[PDB]
Amino acid sequence: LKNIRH
Amino acid sequence: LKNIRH
Amino acid sequence: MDKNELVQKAKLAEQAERYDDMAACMKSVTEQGAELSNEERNLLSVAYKNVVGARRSSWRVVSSIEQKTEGAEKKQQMAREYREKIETELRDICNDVLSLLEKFLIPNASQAESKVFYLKMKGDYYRYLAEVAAGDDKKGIVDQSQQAYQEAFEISKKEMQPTHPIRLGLALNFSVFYYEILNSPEKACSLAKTAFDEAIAELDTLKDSTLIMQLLRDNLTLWTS
Amino acid sequence: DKNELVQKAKLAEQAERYDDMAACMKSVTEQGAELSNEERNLLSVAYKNVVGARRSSWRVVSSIEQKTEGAEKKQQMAREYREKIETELRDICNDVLSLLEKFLIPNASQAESKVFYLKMKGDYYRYLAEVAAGDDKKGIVDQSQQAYQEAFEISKKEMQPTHPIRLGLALNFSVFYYEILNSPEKACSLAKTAFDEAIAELDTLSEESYKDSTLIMQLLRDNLTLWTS
Repeated sequence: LKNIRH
Repeated sequence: LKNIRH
Repeated sequence: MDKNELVQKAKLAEQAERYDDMAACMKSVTEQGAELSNEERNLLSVAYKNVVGARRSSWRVVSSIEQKTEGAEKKQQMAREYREKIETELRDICNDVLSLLEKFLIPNASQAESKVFYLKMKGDYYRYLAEVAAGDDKKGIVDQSQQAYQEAFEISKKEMQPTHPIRLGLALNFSVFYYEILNSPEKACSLAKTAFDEAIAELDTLKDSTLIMQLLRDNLTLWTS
Repeated sequence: DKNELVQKAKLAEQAERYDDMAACMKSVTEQGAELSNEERNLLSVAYKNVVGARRSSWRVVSSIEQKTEGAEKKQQMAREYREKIETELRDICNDVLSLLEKFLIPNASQAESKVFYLKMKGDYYRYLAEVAAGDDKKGIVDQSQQAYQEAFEISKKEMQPTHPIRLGLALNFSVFYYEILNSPEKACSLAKTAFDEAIAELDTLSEESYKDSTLIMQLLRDNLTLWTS
């Protein structure tokens, strides 16, 4: 539920 | 994480 | 397992947007059996609003997909069982809240406001249950939703001023129940107008009332068109 | 059935139920065959969301723990809550790293997918390191670094500077240098080089990769602005 360092 | 008819 | 500590956890969980933890904490606070403070009541309500609201929102998506996959029968069936998974969760959440409501919150309610708040909540969770109930089950549950809102409505008319946000919030959700669940636009519209009407009589005195009054109007616009 | 697990993952994605999405892509992986591009991307998107939520919650709670210094009981309650969240973090990372070690890295038969998975390994090791203690932390930082370096070398040889995986690798490795090893210089130079090389070979940026590359290039150039200010 959260786009994350990528 | 959603809110509803309440 | 201390009330002060459960409440602070509930607040941390809320900040962290971990609503399941937020609910479980407030569940535990309720299960210690004393009447909830206004603060604790609101935390509990917010928490389960979010928990149940996630599943309702998911269900609508998967349900829409199931409908749009008619003809592609194996794919529809995949959506159907996944919908059932989400329904099971939804029933569990509703059963949890309704049990809390029955054992603790309704019996412990010592003032009109809080009794109304909790009966409304009972109508709410019965409503959500009914939306994913089957056949003869659904009929009974819709009736229980109606009884709880009606009790709430009757106490609020006798014991709260027409502006109170809990009294207005009840009118909003009850009229929604009539529109969406019982398919009675006439009854829905009537209930919403009466409540708006009775509130306006005393807006001169006092907020969050206005916001609910606005929601009443909004629903009315939607339903007529 | 593989077809079925993949459909479920997609439904779960539509429903924004990322734990379910991850579980079925986990199952797809444990069947032991090389993932298709679609499956790999599903898997990575699923765990991106799973891990991302926890990383977000961690930061909020860590911030509260900080700001409550002086109110020692409030801080303790934050601290314990942060450790709860950390326990979930570790588990998720350990799950993905095990998947990577046992299935995805062994079965990667093209350079692109090798780099994708080594990058992913660097990522999850980074997340682990972010919440590890003392002597355990040093070792995990080093594992992050080795997985990114190996990725970086393969990508330099096998992929155009405009390739979104090579760019995404440059972004995250630069972030590792900055946030984990406290080397703004090294972070900034990696980011600068990847950005400049992509621009200089902009002619190679394909139609299908245009959106992802440019977003990453944006993240690179923003990072570079922040760091050199």
